[PDB]
Amino acid sequence: RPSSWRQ
Amino acid sequence: RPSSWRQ
Amino acid sequence: AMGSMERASLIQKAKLAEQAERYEDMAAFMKGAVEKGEELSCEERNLLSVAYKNVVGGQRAAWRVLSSIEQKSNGPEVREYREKVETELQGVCDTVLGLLDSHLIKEAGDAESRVFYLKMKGDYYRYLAEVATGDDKKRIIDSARSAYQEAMDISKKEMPPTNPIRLGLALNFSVFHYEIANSPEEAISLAKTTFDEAMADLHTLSEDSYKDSTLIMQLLRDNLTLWT
Amino acid sequence: AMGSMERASLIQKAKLAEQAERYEDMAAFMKGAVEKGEELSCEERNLLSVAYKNVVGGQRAAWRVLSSIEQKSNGPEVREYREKVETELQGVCDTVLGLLDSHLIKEAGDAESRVFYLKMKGDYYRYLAEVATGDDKKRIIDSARSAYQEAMDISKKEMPPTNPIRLGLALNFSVFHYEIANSPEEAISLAKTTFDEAMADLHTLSEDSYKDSTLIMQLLRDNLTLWT
Ligand SMILES: *Cc1ccc(-n2ccnc2-c2ccccc2)cc1O
Ligand SMILES: *Cc1ccc(-n2ccnc2-c2ccccc2)cc1O
Ligand SMILES: *Cc1ccc(-n2ccnc2-c2ccccc2)cc1O
Ligand SMILES: *Cc1ccc(-n2ccnc2-c2ccccc2)cc1O
Ligand SMILES: *Cc1ccc(-n2ccnc2-c2ccccc2)cc1O
Ligand SMILES: *Cc1ccc(-n2ccnc2-c2ccccc2)cc1O
Ligand SMILES: [Mg+2]
Ligand SMILES: [Mg+2]
Repeated sequence: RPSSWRQ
Repeated sequence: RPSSWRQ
Repeated sequence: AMGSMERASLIQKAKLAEQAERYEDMAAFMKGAVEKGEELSCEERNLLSVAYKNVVGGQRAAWRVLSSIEQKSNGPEVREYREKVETELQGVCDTVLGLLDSHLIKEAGDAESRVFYLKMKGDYYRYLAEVATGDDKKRIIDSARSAYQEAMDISKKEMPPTNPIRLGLALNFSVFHYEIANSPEEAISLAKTTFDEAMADLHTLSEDSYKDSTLIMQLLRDNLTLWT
Repeated sequence: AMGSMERASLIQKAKLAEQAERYEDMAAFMKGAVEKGEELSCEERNLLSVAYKNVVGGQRAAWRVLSSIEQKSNGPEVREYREKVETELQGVCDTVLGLLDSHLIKEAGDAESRVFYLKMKGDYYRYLAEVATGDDKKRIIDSARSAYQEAMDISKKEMPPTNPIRLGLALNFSVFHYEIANSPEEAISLAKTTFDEAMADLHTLSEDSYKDSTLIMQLLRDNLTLWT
């Protein structure tokens, strides 16, 4: 999976 | 803390 | 549910729930705070987003496990339980979308709040699209696209290319193109253009702002590496 | 809540919830299975225990965070929220204790099931004791002690010293002595005697049974290292 925004 | 039983 | 608690108390309890990793509580406290009817500060918008992102993120992870088992199996229990989890996830997304529509977005006039909420709207439609299979899957996808697009248009007019919300919006819209809209070339182009225009603006920033922007640029780079 | 679902379906859904790390669901499914009124198999007892241990374990971790903040702070929000979490935890423990009392324990006649349930009873009273501060803290502690003690007496009469449930019971009773009953010397003695008597029985075991027993013996050793 690709990275969506996360802290 | 001490270890109680865990998997 | 939270009508009898003070707004400030709801906010303080949301912060405490975050510290305790009680994200369902934290979402409920922040939903109560929104329903007080006042606009949200920058910090409060972040609390709202963190709470629901963590709640739906656990639901999405459980849905993917169960969907994987269900595809491998192809009694009714696996389908039935995947449907239950799916219905719960849709209910959380509908709740967030309802908060945005009543009435966060219509009262958000500054670029920072309006882009923040519209990115949220694109994200929760994207999570709905991830599980959609029926008559309205196309409309759900277009609703995500339309929210992201309005947010993009505002962020390009009003924000520098290093602004963290502009970067993370473009990151998530690029994931939308790749994973949802079956447009990997658009996804790659957007991540590349976003990264390069931010890189050219880094010289304007303080040390702390530089750290904020380069962190999200790394995520764009990670996706580009994965996709190419 | 689960009265209209088949027992076998509840069990299958509990397994699926475990795979999805949906432990609140898994506890609810296993509570429904218990309320069907049939005795539980070895596998089913483990599913029941895993579900509630994970639920209450998250509650205990959140309670400790909030209690730590509350002691540092010494508005009412921190106390109020610690109390809410505390009430939720007590409700989960009371639910498990109610299942044991109606009617798992009274129908459990074999050593393996009766020691399993009585260890459960000692554990959930121990979790109640961890948060107890009022008139009944002593009675709660004695209820934990009494359950553990009956389980110990049965396990010494009926089980070899390497039996995993006998080992993990003694482990948890030793934690009870150390953390709850303010009896660290009893805790240390019990962990030492339990370890040494198991070590002398390891020669009787298969490869797989040896692995099961030495795993729990390591936990006894970890505690001894921490306590001495
Ligand atoms: C196996 C199964 C059957 C039905 C449901 N379900 C659908 C809508 N509500 C529910 C429900 C959930 C929990 C308790 C009672 C009903 C879910 C499911 O997993
Ligand atoms: C969706 C989202 C959320 C948060 C950020 N982010 C990263 C670093 N700082 C920030 C931020 C703080 C307050 C208000 C807006 C953004 C980025 C992003 O894309
Ligand atoms: C369009 C595109 C695709 C991929 C990259 N990329 C992938 C992995 N590493 C890189 C890279 C690393 C260091 C410097 C430049 C590119 C880059 C790119 O522009
Ligand atoms: C700040 C605060 C006040 C009151 C409660 N509380 C006590 C008993 N029930 C509740 C409640 C929880 C959620 C929603 C409505 C009421 C908890 C709390 O954190
Ligand atoms: C409380 C508890 C639970 C589980 C075990 N354990 C460890 C390895 N095998 C087992 C077991 C499996 C089925 C039934 C009983 C025990 C040990 C323990 O103390
Ligand atoms: C009574 C008692 C206390 C502590 C130990 N112990 C603590 C840490 N290591 C050990 C140990 C390691 C290897 C061999 C024997 C003991 C042991 C013990 O019996
Ligand atoms: Mg306004
Ligand atoms: Mg019986």
